[PDB]
Amino acid sequence: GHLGFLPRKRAASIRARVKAFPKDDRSKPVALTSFLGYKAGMTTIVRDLDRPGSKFHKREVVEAVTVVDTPPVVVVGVVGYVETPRGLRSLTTVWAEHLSDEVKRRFYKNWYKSKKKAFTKYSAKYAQDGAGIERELARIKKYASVVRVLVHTQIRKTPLAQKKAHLAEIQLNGGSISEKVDWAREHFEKTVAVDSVFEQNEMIDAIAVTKGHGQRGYHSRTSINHKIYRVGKGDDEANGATSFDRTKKTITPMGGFVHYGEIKNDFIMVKGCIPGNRKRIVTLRKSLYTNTSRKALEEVSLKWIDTASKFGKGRFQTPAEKHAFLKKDL
Amino acid sequence: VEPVVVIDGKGHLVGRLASVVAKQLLNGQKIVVVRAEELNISGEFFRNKLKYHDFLRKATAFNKTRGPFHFRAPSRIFYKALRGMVSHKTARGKAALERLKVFEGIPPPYDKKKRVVVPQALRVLRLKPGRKYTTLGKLSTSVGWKYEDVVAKLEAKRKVSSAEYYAKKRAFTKKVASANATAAESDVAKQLAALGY
RNA sequence: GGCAGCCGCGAAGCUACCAUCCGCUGGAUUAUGGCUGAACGCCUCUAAGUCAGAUCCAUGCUAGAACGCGGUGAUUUCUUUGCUCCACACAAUAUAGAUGGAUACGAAUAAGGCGUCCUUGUGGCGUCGCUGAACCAUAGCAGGCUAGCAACGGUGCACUUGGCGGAAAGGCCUUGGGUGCUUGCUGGCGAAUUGCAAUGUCAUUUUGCGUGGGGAUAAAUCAUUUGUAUACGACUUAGA
RNA sequence: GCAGUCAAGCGGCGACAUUGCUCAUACCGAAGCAGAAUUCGGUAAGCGUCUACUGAU
RNA sequence: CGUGGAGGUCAGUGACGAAGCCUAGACCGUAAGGUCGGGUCGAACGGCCUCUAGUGAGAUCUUGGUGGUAGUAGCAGCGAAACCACAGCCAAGGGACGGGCUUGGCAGAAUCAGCGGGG
RNA sequence: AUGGUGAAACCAUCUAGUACUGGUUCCUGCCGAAGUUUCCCUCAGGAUAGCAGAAGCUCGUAUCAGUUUUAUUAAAAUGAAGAGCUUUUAGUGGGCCAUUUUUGGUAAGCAGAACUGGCGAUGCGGGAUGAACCGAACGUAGAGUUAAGGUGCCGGAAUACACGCUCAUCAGACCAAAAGGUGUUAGUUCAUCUAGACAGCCGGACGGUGGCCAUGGAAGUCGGAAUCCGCUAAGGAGUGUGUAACAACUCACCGGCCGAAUGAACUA
RNA sequence: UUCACUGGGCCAGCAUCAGUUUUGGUGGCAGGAUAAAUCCAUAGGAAUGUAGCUUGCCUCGGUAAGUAUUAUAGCCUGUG
Repeated sequence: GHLGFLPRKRAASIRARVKAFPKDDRSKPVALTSFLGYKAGMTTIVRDLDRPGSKFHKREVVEAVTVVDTPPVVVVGVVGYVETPRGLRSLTTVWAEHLSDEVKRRFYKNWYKSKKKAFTKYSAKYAQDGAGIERELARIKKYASVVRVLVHTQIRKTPLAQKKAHLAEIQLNGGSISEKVDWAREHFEKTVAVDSVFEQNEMIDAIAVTKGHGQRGYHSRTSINHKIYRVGKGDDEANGATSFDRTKKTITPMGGFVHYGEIKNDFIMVKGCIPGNRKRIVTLRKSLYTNTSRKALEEVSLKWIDTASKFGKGRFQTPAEKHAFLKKDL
Repeated sequence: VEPVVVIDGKGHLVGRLASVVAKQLLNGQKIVVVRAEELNISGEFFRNKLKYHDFLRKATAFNKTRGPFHFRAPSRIFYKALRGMVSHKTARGKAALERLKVFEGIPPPYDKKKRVVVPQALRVLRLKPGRKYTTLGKLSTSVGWKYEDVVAKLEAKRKVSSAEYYAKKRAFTKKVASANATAAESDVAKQLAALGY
């Protein structure tokens, strides 16, 4: 076996935490470095390969592309870190005073039985001009060197019975850390979209926990170098259409996905197969560095995406097309 | 004489410094070591670096976890040298080791307190002039230490704001010297010189 | 199909080189090629110095110290007022071991400290080391009760303005007045019988019971249920 | 192996010379290495013809 | 030094308590052992000179009893056997035997299922 | 063996028969060895001699000694009453290591005859632990000095002093080594030297002669024997580079400018 | 029978003693080449040449080369 992963013991948790983030960029504008989502099944795409010097240059190619459900993300707070001889240490953390019920549930196991006495004294800390809150934020600006944002997924927007928002840290980048923490100041209680953190043709890597097998499975993996093809605004219409097809379609296949519901929010189409089965949370990171290769730089002229039911053999991409198929009705 | 002795490891020999400190530990004297990353070892870099790798080989033939493991921090390297000079696995040895503290640089509150050096363990006073020597900083980094940059970076901040403290102290002592100088030759001052003070 | 069987399609499930995706980027370098230059007025890649250049370390991934660590929210009443913060009231548990003060620049060691000057520099002048045998502090019943002199400084304590310290900041400094001492100086009384000494008891970490004054006043597990899990354990869902 | 000359020296013995029969990979340095292919030398020894462990509390 | 019994001796001790046993109570002797105090106990026993002998940790020892194995294997309820000096982690030195010695490093209090690796 | 038992070996006595594995029971003190020499040949076994005890006799000492020297065994020094004769009586026959005389020998080692010491019955300190190594031969105690070993910690004791010595890319503290190394340090024997030692630059570096022979060619420098000669200041029918052969550069050999110790082989 | 002295038992302090033993201070003596030195003299000598003087001479009268045995420093040897 591969000793790089042994011992093959249990994963730390269902959620996988990003162990490393992009190094630094003290000149580019402040922006996020990661995102969260869920495994929304898989689909198939056909595109023309514009790769020069290839055996299939300008020819159509079929490849399985995974779709990740990435509903907008809202910032609940920020974390400051300071370099120490014993490693990075968390200096102080702050909150937005209005943590959603989904976040409040994350701190309780018997939520129904609990009195639901979530952040109350800290919430009362906002009863003035922010002297207490600002002072804690000021020391982070004065002392902290790297700033990580505390954000959670809008679980209520996903077809999941959980309703328990997943909470994890995302590292920021940019110079003049004073601006970085100031950026978080504006985004308190505000939401962020994948379009502001990723773009088409960008290279990213995803980390998740593999499917179990009832000693097998249930391990964290970080399959690197996954290409983003399309970042669709799921809330808008014609998300599944293409420039050279111009027919209104939705990425959601007829009958939805296996063990997953419909998609009604932002999503990302990623090359390959991100580890983790359906309903598994996946964290997205961008390449850990400035990868430079022809494969990474090549753009994709998307032609058509398969959106047929997977519960058997599909025939049509939409019920409207099914009209070219009735006693039980008329 | 001093309840807690703070020793600056800069410019000292690990073997000589460890042996001197080890005896004091067995004598009930508490000692704290600072700036261990700047500690030096005799011989050029290759010999010291080569010897460390040889020791790492013999950790354990079958399972490192069921055995010893190699600490990369410079303080741990000094601790390992001092540990072998103390009767470990005994109540007296274990208790004595509890009196010793080692840190890289000068973490507080030791930064605000006086630090001493061992004259019989300085490289200048022991190593022959012109001979090569090795510094723990390079040796520690070569064996996987990942905090040399952090220690060096924040140590300058320690060096800064300390000259300012001395600058204020130096100016204050100048006023004291002037006040003492003008008060000299008085009846009390003249009589004091008779008794040697 | 009630009974026991096979056939055509057919999921799901088991489940594979029998199919798809992915598999990184910087340093110290050896060998080796050189620059500078003695050993030895030539020479030399080497002795003092230095560049390029594969093995080692770093980047990344996996696991994460039954007794590694940091940040954050909540933290139980009328449970006969439970919990906790603060002042002391008595007790206990013990002290890898107080019995004046851990008194803070940095850098070099074939060179540096302190004062001064202008020519603000690898500058001139004066002087210090050769140990801390130092500096501060140190007198009063284990440090009392009182009267004056001279300074208005020194200092213990509580208020209070402002600033600095995030590496383990948990501390370090300053404006203001208040209240004690001031042995800086001169005076008035007590010390005893602990009987010739017995550490002759003068601090430190923890806890309970008590008052008096403040503050907040909840969760996990079992249960139901569930599967992204599951050999059995275990673990992940949902609810007034 | 046996036999024989000579001797740098050791103090009469005697080194070497002496006569008779009996890697496929990668990086460096040399090779009449024009190119390709190749041998030789070095480096990496890389690369090929009751208890160990592991699940769980 | 101690024990079984015997002659003599202490006109010996003893139901107001002799023997035996227990004692984190004490004393004596370097020793075999002797003495005292307390608890238990219920009818015999001891100081000294001699006589006498079936007279004082192991033998894969005999008899009888009791532990782990084990509330396990096995047929909710019942309920064994083999075995047991003691423990049973590594590199090296331990001369010829490393499982106890030495130089260093280790070890979880506690509990438990599989690949079977050995047996 | 005796006497019976059952028919698809057993029972009771002679017999507790006949001997190498195992065990062999309380305390203290004193003394206390051996481990092999004589024939029956040795495998078999005692009898004797010895080590250690017990009584008697004689004698305390010219009684000797694991001691030092003449002589051909007197006697002189040291030590001691521990001397002598029988009489009798438990255990004892393994030997290992080292030393020495030493013969034998081939890859080797060493084997083997005998002698003297340590162990064999033995604690203590050091040797990091260790048969046979170093000192030291033991009643229970207090005080002080030492043997061997050590004095940076474990580890009780000076990170003492003085003189030198070494950079080793596992040093050093633990016989295959004759030789190699432009590593280091101190010496031994010779050569030159203010008539200029070494080195660094410049000049000269010649005539016969293109010496004789192979031959397209060897003019000093692909090759074969001489390797002669005159002047010189010193120059080889030429030490290398170099050409098809010439040519040209250089050393070995002197000279000019420099300014003192330098060069060659060996020992440790 | 009551204290009020001693004896009686535990641990020690001080003064001077006797044995063993450790570590300091100081004094009087015999030997050396009747210590050797140093010192005081005395006659000579050169040099890692002192004073004085002379050959070029910038660095302001500076030196590096001479002569010169004590002179406006000293040293060694021989003898008392």
